Order: sequence, then C-alpha cells, then structure tokens
Amino acid sequence: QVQLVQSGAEVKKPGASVKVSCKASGYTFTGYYMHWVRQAPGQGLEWMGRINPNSGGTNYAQKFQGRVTMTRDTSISTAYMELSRLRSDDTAVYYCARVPYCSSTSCHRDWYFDLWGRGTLVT
Amino acid sequence: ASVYAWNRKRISNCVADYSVLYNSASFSTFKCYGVSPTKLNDLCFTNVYADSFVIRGDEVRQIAPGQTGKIADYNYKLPDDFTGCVIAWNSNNLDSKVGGNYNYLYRLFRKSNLKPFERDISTEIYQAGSTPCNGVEGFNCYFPLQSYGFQPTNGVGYQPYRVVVLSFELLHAPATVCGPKKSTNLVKNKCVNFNFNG
Amino acid sequence: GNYNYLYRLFRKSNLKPFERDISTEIYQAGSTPCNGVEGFNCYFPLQSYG
Amino acid sequence: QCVNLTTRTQLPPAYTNSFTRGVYYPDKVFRSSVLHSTQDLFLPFFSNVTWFHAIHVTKRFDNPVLPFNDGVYFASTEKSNIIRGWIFGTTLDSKTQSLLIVNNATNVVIKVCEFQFCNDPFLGVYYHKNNKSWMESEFRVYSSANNCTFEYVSQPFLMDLEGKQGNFKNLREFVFKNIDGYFKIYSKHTPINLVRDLPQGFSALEPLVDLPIGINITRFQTLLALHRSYLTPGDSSSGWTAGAAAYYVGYLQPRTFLLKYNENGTITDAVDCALDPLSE
Amino acid sequence: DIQMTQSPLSLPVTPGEPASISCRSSQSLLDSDDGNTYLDWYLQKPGQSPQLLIYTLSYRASGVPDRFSGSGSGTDFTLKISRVEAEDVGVYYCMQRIEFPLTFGGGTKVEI
Ligand SMILES: *[C@@H]1O[C@H](CO)[C@@H](O)[C@H](O)[C@H]1NC(C)=O
Ligand SMILES: *[C@@H]1O[C@H](CO)[C@@H](O)[C@H](O)[C@H]1NC(C)=O
Ligand SMILES: *[C@@H]1O[C@H](CO)[C@@H](O)[C@H](O)[C@H]1NC(C)=O
Ligand SMILES: *[C@@H]1O[C@H](CO)[C@@H](O)[C@H](O)[C@H]1NC(C)=O
Repeated sequence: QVQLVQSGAEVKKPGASVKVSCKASGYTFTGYYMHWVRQAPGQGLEWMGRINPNSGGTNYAQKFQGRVTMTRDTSISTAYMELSRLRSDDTAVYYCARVPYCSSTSCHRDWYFDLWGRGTLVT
Repeated sequence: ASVYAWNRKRISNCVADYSVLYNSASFSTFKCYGVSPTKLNDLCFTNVYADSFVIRGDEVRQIAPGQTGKIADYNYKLPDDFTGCVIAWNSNNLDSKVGGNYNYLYRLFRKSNLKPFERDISTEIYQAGSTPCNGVEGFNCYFPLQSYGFQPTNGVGYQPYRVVVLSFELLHAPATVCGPKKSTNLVKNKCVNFNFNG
Repeated sequence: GNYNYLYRLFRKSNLKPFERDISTEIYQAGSTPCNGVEGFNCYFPLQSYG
Repeated sequence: QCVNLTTRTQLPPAYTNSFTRGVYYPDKVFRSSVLHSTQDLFLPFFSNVTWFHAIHVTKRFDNPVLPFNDGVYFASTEKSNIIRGWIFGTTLDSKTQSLLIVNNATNVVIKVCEFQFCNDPFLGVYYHKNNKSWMESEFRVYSSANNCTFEYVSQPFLMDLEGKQGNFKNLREFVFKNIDGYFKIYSKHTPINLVRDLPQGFSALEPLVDLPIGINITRFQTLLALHRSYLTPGDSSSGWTAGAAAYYVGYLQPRTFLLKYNENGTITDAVDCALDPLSE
Repeated sequence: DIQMTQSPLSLPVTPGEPASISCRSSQSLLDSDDGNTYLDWYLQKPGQSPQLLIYTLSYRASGVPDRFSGSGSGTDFTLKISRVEAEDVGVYYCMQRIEFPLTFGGGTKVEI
C-alpha cells in the first residue's frame, strides 16, 4: 500500500532545533521527490522545500533557508527535514508531501502534487 | 554495474566458450546478432569485452544493434552494426530487494544520443529550456538520471535482468581469445587422417 | 510493412541448388529435442521481411 | 621530472668483432644428420658489433635509449648479474603503449601497460635494511602512469646482489625480434670464464618464448640494477653503483644462411652466405 | 513570487446546487512553452492534506469529483462546481509551481 508515514510526536517548548522525518511505503522512493509543507493557523498550506532524493539536490523557499535544510536516505526509503529552531508559533501540522519524477517529459503534469501526504502536529 | 556507468571489462588470451551456458548457470534469456553461437567453439578474436550491467527486463527488446529505444540510447547505445551476443538474464531474486535496491541507475536523458561504446557520466541538471540550470531541478532543467525500482512486487518486465553484452573484435594484432578445439584418441597402425594442431 | 513475405531463417545446413524447403520443422536451436513444444531454443523456422 | 642521474657524457663506441656468435634456431622443425638453408634477420658473421659498459668501477655509466633497428642481439657474462632485463617500445613513455621485461627476484615479470618510464629509469636496491638482507628499494623504472593490456609472470632469473663487478661464469646471451606482432626471444646460458672478449667457437640460442603483441616496437633500453649506499654518488637517483655492467649489443640483418643438424638434431655448423665467395 | 488572490473568502453554497470558486492571479500560468498551464487546483480535506482537484486548469483529477469542473487561461483561475454534496465543506486552493519557490493560495471555505 502506498503511504508515507511521518515521525511521531515532537512537543517541546521553543528554542531548540528539530529534525522531522517521513518514511515512504509501496512506491519507489526515487520515483518521487518528497516535498515538505506545513499548516498555518492563518493561511494553512505553506511550502518549505523539495528533495530530489536520487540526486540529493534541494531548493528552498526564501523564508526559511538559514534554519532549514532537508535530506534523505534512499537506502532507508525515508526523507528528512531539519530546522535550526522552532518557535511556539512554528508549531504546525507539518506535512511530508509526495511529488512524482518526470514520467511526463517536460514534467508539468508530473509536477501535479500528491499533497495527500501525511500531516503531523510537530509541536 | 549500473548500465549508465557500464563496465567494459576486457577478456584476453584465454579459452572462450558458449557450452558453459548449459551448466550450473544456464542463461534465462539470450540473443545473438550477426553470428551463430555454434561458432564460439571455433572462432578466435583479438579482443573481447564484457559490457556488463543490469537492465529493466523489457530492454531485451531494446538492446539490439539498430534498435534505438531512448534509455539504451542514453545509457549504452550498442553499435548499430555490431555482430555478437549478450547475457541479459532475469535476476529478480538477486537484484530486487524488499524495500527496493534503488541503487541501479540509468540516465533518463542527455542532449544527444550516446555514440557506439560511448559512456557519459555528466551529472549536472540537464538543460531543456534556457539559461544555465544552476539547480533549477524541475522547469527548464531536470536531473538526468533515475533509479530502477527493483522490488519483488515488480511485474516481470520491470524486474531486474543481469546483463553482459559481449563485445568482441579482431585487429592487426593476432587473435588469442579462442574457442576450444576438440580431441581424439591416439589410434595407431590404422591409416587415418589427422590434425596435430595444424 | 508487408509481413506476408517470408524466408526460412534457419536450417540444419545449406540447401542444394533449387531446393525449396517449405517444411515447418521447429528448429532445435540448442539442446533437447523440441518435440513440437516450440519453446525457447525451439523456433518456428521461417521469418518475415519488414 | 624524474631525478637526473650522473656521469653520462659518453665516450665513443667500441667497434668490435662478432666472432660469428648469434646463430639461432629459425623454426619448430626437427632435422637431423642433414643440411638446410634459410633466410632471416641475423647477426652477420664478423659483424662490427659493439661493447658497452656501465664503467663506474672508470667512474661513468650509461643506458639511454638505443634504437631497436628492426632486431637486436645481446650478450653478457653473468659477473654479478647487474642487468635485470629490458624495456621496449618506441616513444618509451605513457603516450604509447609500452612493454616491460623485468627479472625481479620474485619472478621474471612481463607487462605491457603504457609505462611512464623514467628518463632516469632503474630498479633500486638500498642499504636502508627494511629486512636484514638488503634486497630492494623504490623502483622508479617508471612513474606509475598506466593503461594495461598484458601481464605475464615467470620464474626469476635471480642471482646474488651487489652493484659491483663479478666473475665470468655463464654467458646469458639473447636475441630479440618482433615477427609483426610476435615478440620472440631467444636465449642461452653458456658456461664461460675468460677475459672481456666475446667468445669464439659455436653454439645456437633456443627460442625462449613468444608474446603476441600489437606495439610497433622501435626503441628499447636495458634494466640496470642500481645499488644505493651512503658512499654512492648522492641520494636517491644520485645514489647508485653498478660495477662495469659490461655487455655487447648488435643488430639483426636480413641474410641467407645454411645450417647443419647432427644425429641429435642440434645445430652444429653454419654459414653466412655473404661473408666471402667461398662461403657464398 | 506570484500573488494569488482568491474570491470569495467563503463559498456559501447551499448544497446540491452548482457554484464557482475563482482565484485571480497576478502572473503567468500559461505553459505556452509546452502547452497547457502548470496550473492545478487543490482542496484541503477535513483532517487531511489536500486531494488534487483539477489538472492543468481544466481536466479532472483521478478522484472523479465530477461535481467539479474547471477552465481558464493566462492568469484566470476559474473553479466551477456543477453539483454540491454536503461533504464539500472545505478549503479550496489555487497554487503555483510554474516557478520555484512555490506559493499556496489564500484558500476559500465552503458552507451552506
Ligand atoms: C553461478 O550461478 C549459478 C546461478 O545461475 C549457480 O547455480 C552456480 O552454482 C554459481 N556457481 C558458483 C559456484 O558461483
Ligand atoms: C664499427 O662500429 C663502430 C660503432 O658503431 C663505428 O664507430 C665504426 O666506425 C665501425 N667501423 C667499421 C667500418 O667497421
Ligand atoms: C588510457 O587511459 C586514459 C585515462 O583512463 C583514457 O582517457 C584513455 O582513453 C585510455 N586509452 C586507451 C584506449 O587505453
Ligand atoms: C646425443 O645422442 C647420443 C647418443 O644417444 C648421446 O650419448 C648424447 O649424450 C646426446 N647428446 C645430447 C645433447 O643429448
């Protein structure tokens, strides 16, 4: 069965860093980029970045760079996102999001997002 | 090897065969081009090379001289006039892994075909639109390599198949990779024809 | 393509002059007598032009 | 750059008589009590060959590129076995595929690997005594730039080590030819003890071995053994000693010959058909 | 990055009936390079990260909510809703991935 299951609880009061993770199931891990998204009590959906897992390459949204990085283990078919510091209001339903590699050449339809993902209230 | 980085191991000055193909490791699946396999107890070549890799199993139809299916044409374009034979046997039990052995790779694409016996391990994000790609990782440019999905759940075509394309050739330098000549008893007193090694 | 035009691809040996071997023998292209099973190493003896 | 050697502005070549040595078996064929004639590249009779020497003892040595002018003759008496083989090719660099023959103490060893032969090529032996009996040093026959096509490994032609003179006990004598992709070698090991003069008399070399090759061999040089100690003329490459390494070199000319075979089937007499009208 | 104004703030569709959500945007989602748009709609589910609504500003998702349909070009996002089930209470999103970094839209909620 296709799924991508997150790390469980993280809960602490602010100022420490965090690493959050999400492990695939069913699908070839290299057959998808993982992307990471989060809830905001305002806007809801907010995007942080993408891993090309097979390359390890990454790109990131301007808001986050200094804190953020994200990385993977392809041999463990599992993805990581890591943040230097969480605020109380950086508590969110964080999502690992699934994004297929370019099975369509020119990839635009490949860049539909499997934003089903899974969310976790990392706190 | 991963076919994108395919090995080209030389074989040299030793007895070549195809009879061994019927013993403890008999091929699942196999092809020849331009030569009958029966002659591989007879002929001799200057050089032979094990062009050694794994494929997605359906590439048994692709890996042919003249056949121009793009993945081969980006990972190992055989010479389109080559004469010879190829191991390509199923290896699902071996090379597929439960979580999946996502470490056998192919170039998905390049700016051109490979030439015969070319190997390309350029690894920058391939341009397909404009401007230097600089990690754009999905619009003008895309990372050109992808792993095979080798898992027991794979349908047979998707399963791994283990490959040695056998390049072999002759030059001004004399042949030495030669098939085994046969042998017969030392009959005496009878009048016989003979071949004492020429 | 015109896949209705054919040739014998395999034989045990070359023809003599003006033979016409229309026999549909499954060619034993290896070990084991093929016994009509037409499996691997046991090929339908003609092949088409393109 | 490989570190420059020393004492190498040569003196002129020692013009000297072949004494008709260098007969060798042309074929695989058993013949006996019979006479037969053939033609090949041969060392001609009374040829004006030359004698060559690492005459350090005086105080000089030499082994630069000599041209393989389409066939080479070699002779040396053992005398502490300073020579440990030869190298061949044409460019003698890692920019054409190139050939090593070395008589290592482990083995006679052959490789064809596009060696970056050093301009100052040698095999070293050094008194740093990493084992109790001094037997090795850093090689620097070559720098390690390589592309490979062949190896072969064989029993060593090993005798005791020192970079100094020795006795005339056996003549190791050899001939080298490429038969257009077949580098064929001939040998003999004749027991002789005398002064420097290459011997009179008679013998023939047997065909030691052949390697199929592709390389257009046109140039070559000898592996001298160079021995290092703290009296020798400097450090590293400048550390060496080599006795006299006295040896002979000559060339093989296309010439017709007559040969004779005894009841055993050895070569036993020969004629160079162009020496003299009588011989002719 | 492209701003992605969604209208209304809340689709007040009393169910059954058809409806539309709109999202005007400032900047391009015509893929005149490759044809189509790089443009999709997404709907965040009650308790779950979004199911894709519509590919390419028009053709439906593999989830078959044929109660929904879409169209547009350039910078028009039009969402049109041919039928409403009471479960369609939810937050509907335009978003851009024609360029990287991404942006999510302002959301439109659904209710009676
Ligand atoms: C080689 O592999 C085959 C499987 O095709 C196996 O049956 C055979 O025993 C193997 N032999 C050895 C000892 O590697
Ligand atoms: C003999 O050979 C030496 C060395 O090559 C040379 O110097 C000499 O002139 C030659 N003389 C003749 C004519 O034999
Ligand atoms: C020799 O090696 C170099 C570096 O591996 C390679 O570029 C060159 O093509 C090689 N030549 C051959 C054919 O051996
Ligand atoms: C040649 O044959 C004779 C007679 O058998 C024998 O005495 C002699 O030793 C032989 N020499 C060689 C080289 O074997």
